[PDB]
Amino acid sequence: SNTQTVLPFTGLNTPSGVAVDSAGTVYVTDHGNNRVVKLAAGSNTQTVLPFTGLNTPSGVAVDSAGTVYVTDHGNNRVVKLAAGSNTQTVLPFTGLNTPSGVAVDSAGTVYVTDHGNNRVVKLAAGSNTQTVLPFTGLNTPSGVAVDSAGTVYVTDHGNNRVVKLAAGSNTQTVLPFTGLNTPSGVAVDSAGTVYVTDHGNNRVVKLAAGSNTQTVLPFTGLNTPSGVAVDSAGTVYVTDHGNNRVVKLAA
Repeated sequence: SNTQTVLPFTGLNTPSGVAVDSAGTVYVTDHGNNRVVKLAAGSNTQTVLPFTGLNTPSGVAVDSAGTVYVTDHGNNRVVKLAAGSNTQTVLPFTGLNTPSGVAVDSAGTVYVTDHGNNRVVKLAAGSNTQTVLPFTGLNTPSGVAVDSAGTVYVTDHGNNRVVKLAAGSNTQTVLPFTGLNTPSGVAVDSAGTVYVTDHGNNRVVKLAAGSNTQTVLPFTGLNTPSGVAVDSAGTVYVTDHGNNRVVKLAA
């Protein structure tokens, strides 16, 4: 598609992260209003999730069980919300500073970009052990994503590059993007195609796996886009930070 649609969220203020579950429900961190809102496919009414005490929240992720994870960036913590019970719990990360992106893999392992510490950290389900991923040379990293093979992708926001670590691998590889300006969010679809919000260039770019040539998606009138997500149909969702809106573009 060459024609985006604006999702019927209301009253957003500088939205940051976006995620989408297997049912097409879209979750957005309403960063300027300290809340997380969700929108079911086809609905006009947004639902504010019962998160509590959020402070400039950044990233959001949703796993298979419907658990929602949010980086509480202003409180240097990551919180999650189990469906049904609606009890919020703080994940046992430690030593985070202005964390930004968050992602969850099929194993329930949670990855967070510890933006203030120039590192990426992961926490397995049920554990009190956090692992520092062996990325090197990170400068204010922003977004994080993980594909079905466990490969981790990070937007190295301060170095205008996107980096990835295969599962069990020790050395990162830099993706062949070009002309990136303060990249923000990253997403990866089921075929390994990587989508990056080129935040400083008001555009979203994508890169097929094993391709050396990027493509600019035909979004319209973005201003400093931040978060990006992709669903199983290839629909791309983008938080338009500067315009207080969320837009989507069918494949």
